[PDB]
Amino acid sequence: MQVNRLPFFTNHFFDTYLLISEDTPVGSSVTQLLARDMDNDPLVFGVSGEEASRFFAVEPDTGVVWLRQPLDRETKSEFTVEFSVSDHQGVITRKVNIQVGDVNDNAPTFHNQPYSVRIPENTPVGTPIFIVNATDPDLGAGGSVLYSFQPPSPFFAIDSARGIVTVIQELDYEVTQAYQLTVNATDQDKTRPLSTLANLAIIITDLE
Amino acid sequence: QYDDDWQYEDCKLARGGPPATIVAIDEESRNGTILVDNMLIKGTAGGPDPTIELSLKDNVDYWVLLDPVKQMLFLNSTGRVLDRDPPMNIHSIVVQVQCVNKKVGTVIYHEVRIVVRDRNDNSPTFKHESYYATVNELTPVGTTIFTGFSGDNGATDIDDGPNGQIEYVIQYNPEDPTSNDTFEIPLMLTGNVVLRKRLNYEDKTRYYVIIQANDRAQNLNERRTTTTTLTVDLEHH
Ligand SMILES: [Ca+2]
Ligand SMILES: [Ca+2]
Ligand SMILES: [Ca+2]
Ligand SMILES: [Ca+2]
Ligand SMILES: [Ca+2]
Ligand SMILES: [Ca+2]
Ligand SMILES: [Ca+2]
Repeated sequence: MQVNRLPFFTNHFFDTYLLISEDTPVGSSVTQLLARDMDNDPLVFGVSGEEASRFFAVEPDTGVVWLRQPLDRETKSEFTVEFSVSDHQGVITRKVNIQVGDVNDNAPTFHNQPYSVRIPENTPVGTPIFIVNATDPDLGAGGSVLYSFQPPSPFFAIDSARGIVTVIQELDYEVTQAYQLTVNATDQDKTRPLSTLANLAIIITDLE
Repeated sequence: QYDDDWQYEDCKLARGGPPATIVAIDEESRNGTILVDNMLIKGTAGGPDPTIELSLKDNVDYWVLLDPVKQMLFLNSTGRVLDRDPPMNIHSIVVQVQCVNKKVGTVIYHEVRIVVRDRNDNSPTFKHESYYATVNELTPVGTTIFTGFSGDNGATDIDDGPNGQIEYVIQYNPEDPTSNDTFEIPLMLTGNVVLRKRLNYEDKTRYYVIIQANDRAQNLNERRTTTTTLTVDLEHH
């Protein structure tokens, strides 16, 4: 008689991908689906799939897509999400690749704590005596750790890339028996660096 | 004081925007396709006095080639193809561009994520080489007489999304002109055939219905088609 023409999505992202930042708050509109039906039938938008349906809600008439629970780039970096549009005689579906975008939302975490090391007072200047280690799961500059002492010490230095502690001035057991240094591990995010503190105990032992 | 901080600058992104570099290409793209124009990493591999070292990590199956000096990434697919469809199933490639700052020894990994887009590079395929139905001559108009494309027994297509979903439409048959008039497919997505005109065993006992499956590619002239024949035999009574 007069056969139905099915609707089709028109969003550009179906041809490429959709980028959503991991800091996007629950409740935020993340996009708006767009469809054309030549009959101009009233259209109904939806999301399909168990995984997809818990992350995204879809307003049926307008097609706005909301985030229902928080994304986390550290847990899952991308999804393939299947959307649908239907005209009451038929449902069509199209997948979109969703790339989760990272923000620096993690400070470094130290490993092998507690840090404590015994050294003799005659340890030469330049001797590597200990290695500190922290890791940070954020991408790029936000996951590259730098080490420092806060404040810097006259008796010990720490290699900022490698976390190797060396002795930089002659030790005197009589003047000072133990040191309590604060190691800082920061990432290098440009606008929002994050950092963590850890203690380093250096106990001096005597020869005489 | 942070006086000598300028030396920590090399290996950081020169561009703004988020840390991952994301790009897309079509499947089956040719060897040497430029994946990334320019990584835009501060500093300088090569030249008279290089300030950084660039290399690729987690480059599984060596799909990516780096030019450290120009900071370009290329597709490496000589003697093979980048197939998104089964049985290769390559939907995305993730590699790390490692940048080691020479002066200070810091290491920053710049993640590259490549989204591989599906092309309609496969045609539909009928499970069987031909199809059949028997119908009683007293079968009334409007009855469904064939159902055999149900449940992946008809045409399927290994491509993704609409490139992989099928529409069946009856063709005119020059060797059996009335067959496309006696039978219709009202719902092209199912491919069920219904009787449109009264039958008569005394006048004609066999119809050769030609049915063409096409896939549903966005661009009508990218669509692909396959043809099969449904032979309908009348039974008596
Ligand atoms: Ca319609
Ligand atoms: Ca996170
Ligand atoms: Ca993060
Ligand atoms: Ca971080
Ligand atoms: Ca392919
Ligand atoms: Ca394909
Ligand atoms: Ca196809």
